[PDB]
Amino acid sequence: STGSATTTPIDSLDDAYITPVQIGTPAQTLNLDFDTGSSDLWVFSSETTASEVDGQTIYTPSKSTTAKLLSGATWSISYGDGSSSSGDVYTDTVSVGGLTVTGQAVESAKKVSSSFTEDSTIDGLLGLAFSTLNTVSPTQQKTFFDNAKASLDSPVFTADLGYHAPGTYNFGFIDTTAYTGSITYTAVSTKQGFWEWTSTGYAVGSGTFKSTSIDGIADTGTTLLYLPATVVSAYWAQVSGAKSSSSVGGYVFPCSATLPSFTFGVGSARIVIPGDYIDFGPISTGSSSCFGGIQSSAGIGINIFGDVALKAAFVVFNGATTPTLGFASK
Repeated sequence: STGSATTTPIDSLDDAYITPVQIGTPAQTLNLDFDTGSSDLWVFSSETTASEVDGQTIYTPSKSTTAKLLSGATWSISYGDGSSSSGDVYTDTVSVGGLTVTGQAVESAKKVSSSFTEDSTIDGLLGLAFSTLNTVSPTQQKTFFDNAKASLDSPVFTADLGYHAPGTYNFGFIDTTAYTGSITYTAVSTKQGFWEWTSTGYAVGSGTFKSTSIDGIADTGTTLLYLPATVVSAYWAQVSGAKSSSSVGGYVFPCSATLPSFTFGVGSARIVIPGDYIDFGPISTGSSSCFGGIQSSAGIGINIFGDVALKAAFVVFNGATTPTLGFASK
């Protein structure tokens, strides 16, 4: 089997991407944030504290003939941006782009933090990191990908995120029309539960490539590119007037700037992030200070190849017995 679903930016900045997902019988379609940095499939629901729902579409298990309470199971998750959610668990039929999993754990939110409430466009998350990170207790649950894997034509999914445009998540096949040149594969460590890999270096604009190992995660659920302070300083030093602002919470730059590109290494291959991808616009409405899309990972404890990086590539998440990551230009 295979699946193919379009993913769409939630706003004009590509802050996140939503993908329609069918849950239950008859289908209830919710727009979920596919997150390769976490491993819970959770949804706004008929159980979510009413004051914490503001425009989201909810899953109502009582209206699904295939829903079953997973008795005694609870979940609770905290994300890198400090947001969180928690609740109980149903199993139900879940389909993505024509690919169906029966018995998928669907984590129903009883509580969500303010950032989730405030984002009316995101009805929940669909985790695509390794199932060892799943938070369901006392019986840990598998991700949608883990459950689908045996049925897939090939044990893979691909992320093809757009810049200010829709893109695609595919399951079970590699669309050879969706990228240019060849795919370069690189080793993954699953020790922390992430799609963790080592970039071979970077360049700023038309500058020379610096060969240096940068361990980080491929995380579709993080907006920006978070890299070591040395790398990030070297980038912003090439933008007149750019500075790190503690009051704003990172590097800012004059909105009048033309940003240089940023290149990262994948083995001997190179992925180029155009300068425009690094512009996250005014820090507040009407400001002439703009927020940068490359930020320091110092004090996160991990480097994160978030959407800024990933949307510059066609990315293969290879879930074979020895997992690997593939990157191609597009």
